[PDB]
Amino acid sequence: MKKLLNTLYVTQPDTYLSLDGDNVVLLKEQEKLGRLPLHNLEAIVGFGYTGASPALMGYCAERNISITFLTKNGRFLARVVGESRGNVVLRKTQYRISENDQESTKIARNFITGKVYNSKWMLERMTREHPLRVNVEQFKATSQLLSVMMQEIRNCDSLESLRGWEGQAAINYNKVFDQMILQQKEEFAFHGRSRRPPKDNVNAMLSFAYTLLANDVAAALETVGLDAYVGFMHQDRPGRASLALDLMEELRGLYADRFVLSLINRKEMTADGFYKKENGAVLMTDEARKTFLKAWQTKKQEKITHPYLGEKMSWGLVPYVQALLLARFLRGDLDEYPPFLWK
Amino acid sequence: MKKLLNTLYVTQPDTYLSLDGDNVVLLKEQEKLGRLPLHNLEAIVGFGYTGASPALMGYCAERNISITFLTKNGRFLARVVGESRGNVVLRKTQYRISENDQESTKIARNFITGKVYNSKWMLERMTREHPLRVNVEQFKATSQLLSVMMQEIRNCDSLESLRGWEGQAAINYNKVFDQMILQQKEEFAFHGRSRRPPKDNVNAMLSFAYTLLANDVAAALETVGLDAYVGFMHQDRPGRASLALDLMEELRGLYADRFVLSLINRKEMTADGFYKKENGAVLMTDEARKTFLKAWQTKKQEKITHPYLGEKMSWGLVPYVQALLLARFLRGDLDEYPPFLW
Amino acid sequence: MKKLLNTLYVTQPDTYLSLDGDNVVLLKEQEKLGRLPLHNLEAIVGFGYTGASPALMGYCAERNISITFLTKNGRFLARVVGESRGNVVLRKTQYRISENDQESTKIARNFITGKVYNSKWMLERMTREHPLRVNVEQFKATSQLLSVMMQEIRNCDSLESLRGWEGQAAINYNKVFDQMILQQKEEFAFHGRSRRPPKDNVNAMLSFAYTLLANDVAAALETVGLDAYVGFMHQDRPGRASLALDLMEELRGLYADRFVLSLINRKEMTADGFYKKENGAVLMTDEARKTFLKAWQTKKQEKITHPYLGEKMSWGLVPYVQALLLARFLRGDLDEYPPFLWK
Amino acid sequence: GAGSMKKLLNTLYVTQPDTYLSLDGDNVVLLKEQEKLGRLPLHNLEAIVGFGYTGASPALMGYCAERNISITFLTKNGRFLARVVGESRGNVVLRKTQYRISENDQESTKIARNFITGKVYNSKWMLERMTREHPLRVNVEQFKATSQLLSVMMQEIRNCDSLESLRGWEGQAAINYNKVFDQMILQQKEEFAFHGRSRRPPKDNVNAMLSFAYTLLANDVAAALETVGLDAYVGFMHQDRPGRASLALDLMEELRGLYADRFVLSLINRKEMTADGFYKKENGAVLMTDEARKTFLKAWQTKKQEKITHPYLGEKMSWGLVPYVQALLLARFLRGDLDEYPPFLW
Amino acid sequence: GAGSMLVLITYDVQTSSMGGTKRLRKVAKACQNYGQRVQNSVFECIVDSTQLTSLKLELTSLIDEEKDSLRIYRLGNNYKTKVEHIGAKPSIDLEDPLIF
Amino acid sequence: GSMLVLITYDVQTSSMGGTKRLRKVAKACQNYGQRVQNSVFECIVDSTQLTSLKLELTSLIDEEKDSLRIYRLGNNYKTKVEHIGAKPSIDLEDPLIF
Amino acid sequence: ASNEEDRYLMLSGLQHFQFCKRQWALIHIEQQWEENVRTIEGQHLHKKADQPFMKEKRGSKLTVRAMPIQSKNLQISGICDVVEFVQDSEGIELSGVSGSYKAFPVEYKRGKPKKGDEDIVQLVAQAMCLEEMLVCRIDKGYLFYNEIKHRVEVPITDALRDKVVQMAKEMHHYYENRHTPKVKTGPFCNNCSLQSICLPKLMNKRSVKRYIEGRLSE
DNA sequence: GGATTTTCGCT
DNA sequence: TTCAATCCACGCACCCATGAAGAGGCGGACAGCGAAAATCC
DNA sequence: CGTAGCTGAGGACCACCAGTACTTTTTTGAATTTTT
DNA sequence: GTACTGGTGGTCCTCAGCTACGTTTTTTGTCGCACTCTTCATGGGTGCGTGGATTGAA
Ligand SMILES: [Mn+2]
Repeated sequence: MKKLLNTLYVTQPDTYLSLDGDNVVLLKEQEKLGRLPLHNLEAIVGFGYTGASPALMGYCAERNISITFLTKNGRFLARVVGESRGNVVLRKTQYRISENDQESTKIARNFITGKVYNSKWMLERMTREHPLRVNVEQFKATSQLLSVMMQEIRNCDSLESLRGWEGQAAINYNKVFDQMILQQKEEFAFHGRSRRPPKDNVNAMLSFAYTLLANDVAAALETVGLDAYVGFMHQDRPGRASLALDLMEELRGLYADRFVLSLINRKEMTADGFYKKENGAVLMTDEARKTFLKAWQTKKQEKITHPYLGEKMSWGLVPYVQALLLARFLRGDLDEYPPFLWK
Repeated sequence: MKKLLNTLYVTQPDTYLSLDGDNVVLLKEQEKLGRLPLHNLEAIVGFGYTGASPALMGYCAERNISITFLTKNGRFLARVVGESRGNVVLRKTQYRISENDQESTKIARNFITGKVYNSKWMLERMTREHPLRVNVEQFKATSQLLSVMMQEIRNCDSLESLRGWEGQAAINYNKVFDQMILQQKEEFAFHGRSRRPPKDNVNAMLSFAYTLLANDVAAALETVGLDAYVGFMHQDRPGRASLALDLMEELRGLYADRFVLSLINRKEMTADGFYKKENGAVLMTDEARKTFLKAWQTKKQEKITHPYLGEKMSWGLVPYVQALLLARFLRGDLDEYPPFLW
Repeated sequence: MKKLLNTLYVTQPDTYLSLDGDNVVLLKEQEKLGRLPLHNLEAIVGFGYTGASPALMGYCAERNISITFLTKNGRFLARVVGESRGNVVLRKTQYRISENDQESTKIARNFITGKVYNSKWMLERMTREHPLRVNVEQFKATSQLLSVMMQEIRNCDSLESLRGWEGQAAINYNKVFDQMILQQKEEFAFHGRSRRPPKDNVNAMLSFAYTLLANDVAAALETVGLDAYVGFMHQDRPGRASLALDLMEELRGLYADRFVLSLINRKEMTADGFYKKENGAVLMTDEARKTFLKAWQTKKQEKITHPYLGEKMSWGLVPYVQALLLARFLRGDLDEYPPFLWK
Repeated sequence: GAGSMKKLLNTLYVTQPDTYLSLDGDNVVLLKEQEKLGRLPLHNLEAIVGFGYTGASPALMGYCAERNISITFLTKNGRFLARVVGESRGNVVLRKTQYRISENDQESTKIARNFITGKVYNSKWMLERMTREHPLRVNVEQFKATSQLLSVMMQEIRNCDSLESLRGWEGQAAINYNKVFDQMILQQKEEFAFHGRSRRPPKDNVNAMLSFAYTLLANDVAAALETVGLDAYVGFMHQDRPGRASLALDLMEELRGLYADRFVLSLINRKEMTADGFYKKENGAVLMTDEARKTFLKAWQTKKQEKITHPYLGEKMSWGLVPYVQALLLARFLRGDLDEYPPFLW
Repeated sequence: GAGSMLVLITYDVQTSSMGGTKRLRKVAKACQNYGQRVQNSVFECIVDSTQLTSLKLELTSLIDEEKDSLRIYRLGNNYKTKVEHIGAKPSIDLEDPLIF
Repeated sequence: GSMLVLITYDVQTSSMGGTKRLRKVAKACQNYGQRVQNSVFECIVDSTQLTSLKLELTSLIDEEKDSLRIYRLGNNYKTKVEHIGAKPSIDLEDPLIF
Repeated sequence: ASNEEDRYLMLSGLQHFQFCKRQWALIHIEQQWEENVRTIEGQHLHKKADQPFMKEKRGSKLTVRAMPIQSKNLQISGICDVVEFVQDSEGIELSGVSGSYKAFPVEYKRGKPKKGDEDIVQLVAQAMCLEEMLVCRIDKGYLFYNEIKHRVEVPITDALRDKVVQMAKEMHHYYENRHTPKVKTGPFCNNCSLQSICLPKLMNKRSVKRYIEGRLSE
């Protein structure tokens, strides 16, 4: 719960946060489930329909601690704090760096380096896992291509180049990607892609996964103090959470497509739940989406290890913590922002 | 527009605020004290140890209703703040206008101009109704010298200058404040605006009102989408939460000092309504607090006419409009901020 | 049930009434109880909560017969008429006669002669009935005086003279009245008349009787259309029914004083039912008042004969029939007003 | 409202046959073989009109008589079959004054003068209102000639002395006004052409509406006059035929022209009624129709709520009160607070 | 006044104590006299000022205090444009032709 | 603005599915306004919120079975609302001190 | 002489006759009546606060209500609403009760005290009635005002006695010629209850003989 | 053949 | 010789349907990406 | 803990059903610190 | 026929308690730019009481 990052991540539902002396007590239906100190904490994030003992609220407000309250899954409910601390300077720095282009180019190249690393290693593991019926040398050649592209992105200096190399990578990815899935390959795959109302079932279910990750990343930004609607690589525009999209593109790897292949394989999803209305639209059936959301929650419960921090956690905390490091970049404690990087 | 909405005060300790649909209900060990619909509230203020249901905080934060927690003597604690709702260009403009001393000193010019105008004109008004009690001459004296400072403030280009002039308006008015009272002078310990944060009689009311105003103006500004308690005008020093009240410094002197003085002069508060601790702190009785809050709401309800267009407007809208105009200036439609001048 | 002088009174309560062919039919819960021809009727008077039948209402209102609905105790409720309403020439005749001395004195003579005859005959009858407890000489002397007085009043022509004779007759009867009571003289003693704030027991009782009788007679007049507020002997003033007081002189004695003396002598009540007042006034108790009303109602069902026409009828119809005759005097074949000369 | 004379309470027309008007406390209830059809509070009524066979309980009539709520019974065509009349009240001054005055022929003339003066003024002013707004229609000069004729006659009527003379002049005015009353069928076909008077059977149209209007106006004038305190069956004019609402006829002689037949002409000219509604039996004169009756009564009760300004009293009052206030302005002349009774001179 | 207002009455008596059925019946009878009912435990009625004063006086003398509730609403004169009906509980209107 | 309107409802709860309708209508009509009496609510609303409430409430009910009346007073209700009994209700313009 | 006692006039008529001077005329000659809100209030208080058949023998004072009174010098009948007997040595005994006391009459109205006559007049008459029955010395009188819930005492002087005697004589004279008079309406005479028949505008307006010939010229 | 231009599905 | 109620225009006090601003999101018209696939030279 | 569904156990509202009844004084009562 | 008092039963409303969950979000190149939604403020009616000119008397 209490990560090395100075936040509290109470996620279990129905856990009453309360106050004993100078420490927080997590009550689990009227017995002392947990006890934590408050001497080195900086912010508290609370999931679940719960409460806080007003004594804890009063003790947190004075000594520069913000109490953020969200629901179980995630949809920024509210924030409690006195004279606001740690938002004005952070947001002003965000806007100042948004004005200039050199730092924006640096951050965007960092993000793209992370994405290409993730995809290349994903292909490496995919060809290692099942070396029976797969084009191993083709995937190796693509791996060398993306290694050179990773070096070039690390050698980038301007935006235009960035957007361009982005487009390129994207086409290449679609191309190779069709040949990746193992089971049910003869079902309903993709030869075409739409960033708009989709055709093919796989593209639509990617769209749904993207929307879920969208809501998650938006809440991830909102819980720390940064904006939503001005981005670094994506240009500013009214109504579009550009920073959200930038982080989406950074994390569109393991967290989205691996879930796609897992749902498609293992015969956990069938073709009876997918439909078609005159334009390729895949109207998700209610049972299909119920199973999808249950599987998403189950996956979120899966334990992994952070590549950078090293601390064991859930999948559901992977975005927020990652986004939180972004804050520690804008506060001057970090030199860069590696999501998945060697350095 | 936004006709002034009500406000809910809770004092009795160990209650609980809970949500049901669109109603806020007060419980205390499952005893429903009452339920109020939330579509005609503007803010909620609580004393003592009162808790809220996280669904309620989410609802209020989403729908522009401000929750505030207080303790005994209005010692501010735990404001409820929501999220970023959009209009990003307005924030862009406001963030660019800061850290540039030209526009900053223009806005400081207008703010302190409004403050000085209100103080001087209120003093002249008070010497105009009843001249027998005090010395008109000296009062008139102070007037012209403040008028003098007015010309200076208009011929200003640097922020570092105005702070110094602040001290003048902070030392050329206190000498009048002690003579502001008429009745009950001997009972009410009246050492003027000589103040002490740890409380030394009389200023209990001062602090109470200060904090009260601070909350109203903060909510009124956040409704439009900007934060100015430490912004372009006021110093970068943390913990000096006054610029939000500096938007209403123009009013801080008017609407709080005037209220305290009217209560004192109208003999409506008796010296038995206060007490002092063993160590020396000063507190207010519960009945006196209820009387103060009733008077504050009744005054805030009274209806006046705004100088700008004259559409008949109410007092609680005085902060809100001052926020709204500050938007229209940052959109570039006007030339400079027109402050509130009475 | 009974038809007297071309009028029809239905005195028994709770008997519906309807039309059949060209005849009136009485009913009592689907039981044929009476059939009467309507060829030669002049009015209909009801006493029950009947309601009549709309067929008969239309029939009579078309054939110039008005209907009057009362309550079983004689109070006036409503009068259904068409164009005629009947009493126009009669009321005009009353109003014309009300402003001349000759005719008014004639009618006053008709009233007073009946009054004195009734008083004298009652005195002589009581002398005859009871020998031992009577000063026979006083009563016989007053009887001779009253006979001469009646013969004199028969030949009066001026209002003041008739008023004086009425006063003298009243004085004679009053100075005779006290010894009429033959039981419970301890507190029941008559020694004068004080109508306003009545004093000392029995006086109040007498007053009450008069009121009831007056009201009864009042309703009687309204049955035929005589204007109850414009008198003949008594002069008209607003708020008082002068003609009722004129009429109820002849019926005052035999029908009120006899009733009161019967109540007193038969020990029908005791003085414990009269409460006290500080100035000497006397009032009645609710229980005593209700007993008085019940006794009056029961006496109203006594069956006697009619001295002038001979039909055997109840006491309760005496004020109406007489009143009817009064009307037949104003416009009819009556030679002179017939008083209630009852031995 | 200043004088605030009264308030124009509503009125109940029951048309469905075989009902029964019962009373429950202060409520009038319409029963029909124990089935309840409705109930109305009786403080919100003025008169209750019944059609066909509708019986009334004695308690109901006894309650309605004492509060000046009138009850009327009609068979099919507004006949005078039966009304309700209550007791007499103790206000002998007015009744004595009225009877004594009616015993004097000179005062009879001094009142009939004002009655007929108001009547002829009503006729003339309404004729001129009709002429000046319908240019292209009838001889725009025959109407005018009748107008100065009536202006001539009126001043002479003002100066009459005996009842026979006033009756003669009233008859002259009546014929000389019917001569042009025969001329208004402006916006309807020939079936609404007046061709004289028939008394008992409404053998034609127009009569079948004028009869209804006259009955519904008489039953209002009588109620108002019996409310004010007077007796309504002795008159200042007419031959005193026994048992007829003579004073009601006298007081209606003024608002008949401007309040009933003007209404029928307005109803016809607006084409609110169609000749298909009426019908006829083997002889059957002319009988209206149930929907036709409903339309007549709806238009009547709708017009009875127009607000005017009264000429003499100078107040803004509703149309339906006019037959009341006039009567009130009448029974006070009797106490001598005025000089002579001001008739309605709309 | 003489404005013929359309006043609304809401009564709430308690029948769980000694003052039960008698009070409820008497209040119902004394309130139904001056107007019709539109819903169970509510009343509307057209009234002048004097009748309204008599009615309010009678009810404030009839019910027992500290145990009941009684509310009177005065819409005014121009009432025909304020009453709004949605359901299927028709009520007669006494300012209309009113033909049966 | 700031109309003090009155809402009364009579829902037939014993025909086929009444209880659900009654519960939903009660909660919906308590969302806006305040409780005064059994089957009598009062609310302090503007025109737009009242229209939205009517649109939301006309669908939860089922017509031809129940009844729902809406009355409106104006801006100066303090002269109009009068109370005699023992069911006090707050007026949402007071100082509101608890 | 019952007819002499019959021709008495109700005391409230004498109270009214110190007013619009037609209210009495309308109410006692033409037999008409209406009801305003204030009439309802006054009637209700009079009914509720008065019940006969009861007495309060406290000892400090004896209060009796609804006591009929009949004064012959003024030919006035009425019902006194409050009579208070108070212990005294020089007072006259009351019939039917041992001891001696002094009698004070009290009548209680509804409304603020009136600056002019009206009430006081009626109160004086009260005393005279008792003067003709208990024949003693009544030189005091209390009025109980309800809108303020207090008492005011007014001494009785012989000037008021002459005033009320002459007033009663004229008020009794008006029956001989049943002639309702007129007086200036003023603005006070609005809250009259008899206004629906009183018709103030009909008293100070031009004669009809002008209007009816004027609009007749055309 | 070779600039090159268009065609063409992704940021 | 000034007068003494009367209508009569007359203003005045709010209400209401509706028609025009800020925040908002919508598709189009150029930006682009690199291949390719010729397109042509 | 807020949002829905589900029962239950009561206090309110009203429509009927049935049983023993049915007439009373006279005088009182408001008004420009608002009265449509 | 009504007005008044008992009793019976069927039908409306609100709290209490138990059971299972809680929320279901079909893209995102940039640039002005013609469109839409939502929400605040006015030139028409519609009264509703009132001083200003008009003359027949004293
Ligand atoms: Mn009294």
